[PDB]
Amino acid sequence: VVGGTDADEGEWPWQVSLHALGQGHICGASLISPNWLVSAAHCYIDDRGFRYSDPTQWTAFLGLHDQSQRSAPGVQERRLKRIISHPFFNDFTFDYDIALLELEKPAEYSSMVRPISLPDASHVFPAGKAIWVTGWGHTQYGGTGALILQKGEIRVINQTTCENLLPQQITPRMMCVGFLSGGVDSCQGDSGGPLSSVEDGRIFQAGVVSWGDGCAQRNKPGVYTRLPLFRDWIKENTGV
Amino acid sequence: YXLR
Ligand SMILES: [Cl-]
Repeated sequence: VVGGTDADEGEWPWQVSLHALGQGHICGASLISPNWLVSAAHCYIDDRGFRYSDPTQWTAFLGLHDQSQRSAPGVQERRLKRIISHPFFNDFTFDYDIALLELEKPAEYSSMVRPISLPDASHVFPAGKAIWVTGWGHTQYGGTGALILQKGEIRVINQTTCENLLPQQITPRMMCVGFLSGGVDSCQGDSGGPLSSVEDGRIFQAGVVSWGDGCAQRNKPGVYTRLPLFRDWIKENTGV
Repeated sequence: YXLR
């Protein structure tokens, strides 16, 4: 997260950190039930040198605040039993960039570990709405990740504006969120983490960090997978 | 187009 601030302990208890064997934190995720996380499909694509698609090579840290303190009170470490990438995920365009991660054993909810509510398929996050992004990603493009979880408030961008700022790169599964003046944005290492819409005292997951053109640049807001459209797919594949 |  560029242009954010340190989160409070326990403030985003649905935020999860996914570490790949021998590499540390790679992507975020969100807790949606005791057994399931939402993340981004593109985090689980192989390269030469590492099979990011292999569920056995990932460790999820729930209840984490500081990457240098992974054995702190309240952290729950879990292996993954499987990764369900969306059937229509396209790794050349990032359309349908969403995956469901099954924990090997359930999380226990606590003051530091709690699920985020899913939006139903009719839920709308209208252009202009202020929502939050969180993660341990880089705090500048080309920089290094944050040890302490970062948060930043950003605004939903109109879909036609989004399409035009990033021409031939935006599909209906995507949403731009940020500021047209840049400054606050997600960045590398925030991928797969949640947008949190705080809106009464209810909080809904709005989307999933996916990609962007650099980070925090003007007229280049971050791009996120929309979540309401996937409610039934989540239900069918996880029961959640 | 080349997102990978
Ligand atoms: Cl504002």
